[PDB]
Amino acid sequence: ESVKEFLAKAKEEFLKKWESPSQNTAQLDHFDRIKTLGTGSFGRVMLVKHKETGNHYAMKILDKQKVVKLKQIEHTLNEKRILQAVNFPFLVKLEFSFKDNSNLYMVMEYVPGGEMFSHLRRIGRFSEPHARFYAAQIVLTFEYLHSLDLIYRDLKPENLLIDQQGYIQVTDFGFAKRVKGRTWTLCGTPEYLAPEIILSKGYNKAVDWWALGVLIYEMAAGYPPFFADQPIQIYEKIVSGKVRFPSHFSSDLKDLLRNLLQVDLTKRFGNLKNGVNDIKNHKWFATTDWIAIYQRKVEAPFIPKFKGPGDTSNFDDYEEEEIRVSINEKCGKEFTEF
Ligand SMILES: O=[N+]([O-])c1ccc(O)cc1
Repeated sequence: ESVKEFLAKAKEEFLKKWESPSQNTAQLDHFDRIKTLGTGSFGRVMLVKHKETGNHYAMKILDKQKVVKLKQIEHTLNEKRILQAVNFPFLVKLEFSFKDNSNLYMVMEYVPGGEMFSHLRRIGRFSEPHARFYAAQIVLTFEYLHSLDLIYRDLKPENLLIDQQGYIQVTDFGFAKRVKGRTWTLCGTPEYLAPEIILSKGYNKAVDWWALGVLIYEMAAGYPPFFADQPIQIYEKIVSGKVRFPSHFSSDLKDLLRNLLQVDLTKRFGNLKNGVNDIKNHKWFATTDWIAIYQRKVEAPFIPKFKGPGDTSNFDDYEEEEIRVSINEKCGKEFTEF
């Protein structure tokens, strides 16, 4: 009952913000630009500093014209509407959002420890206890999101930041969506796609549990289970129902992964009658104190090295390009709700 009541309150609070989203809560000239932290085909993420408070933030900047071109309008509206409505210890906090003639802006807490991807590639692989510490946080986060009828759809190490306590902050809600029943959009990242996405089915939250299997495998092995030079070859492996496990994997790890990387979505852990509890009660998680993880009382396997809240050392170097704002409004109608 404690979990039922927690999730009922969580959904109540989400729905209130979902139905009445915040809008236009800052503007660009309230911030100083510090550094480009990452780039994409329709936007970038910048470290900025608020000029009055001195607080640092990560600012995601999306070019409205490129969003339309890349057919991401609904996705960008989902992303902001969801992020402004959620509240969970392992989800990045959106502090402000606004738009101007050219761009959409989402201003989030800055996490100087950087992406799990960098740390994983530096160390090679994580031990099972280390992978399990992160996996537990994802399990709780998906239990939260799924209860709110949200599917995340982009789990991968690049979207998981490691904070000053060594805990995960899930960022990048660009593919997240509120879904009752099924959804159909082809999206995600190739190595992490469930078979039913590849096969163009109407799919559900089970795709997030598949992706958790991929992430746990990658954390514990150092590489993902389905790898190839071309996406088409990745997709053939994903749909095949065959995965090879390193000999160093524990038997409990292999068993959990066979049930998450289950090609038949109707047999996949997280999507059965017992829902998330088939995962939480699995032997691989026997040492996990779920409440202690939620309360952030477990000492983390490691804390990233950083010098302070403005340190960018754990992010990489990108060409610094202008943030141009047109004299004329672009795509006003498409982004009215933002
Ligand atoms: O906002 N975002 O989508 C982000 C932010 C930071 C990061 O490292 C990756 C993605």
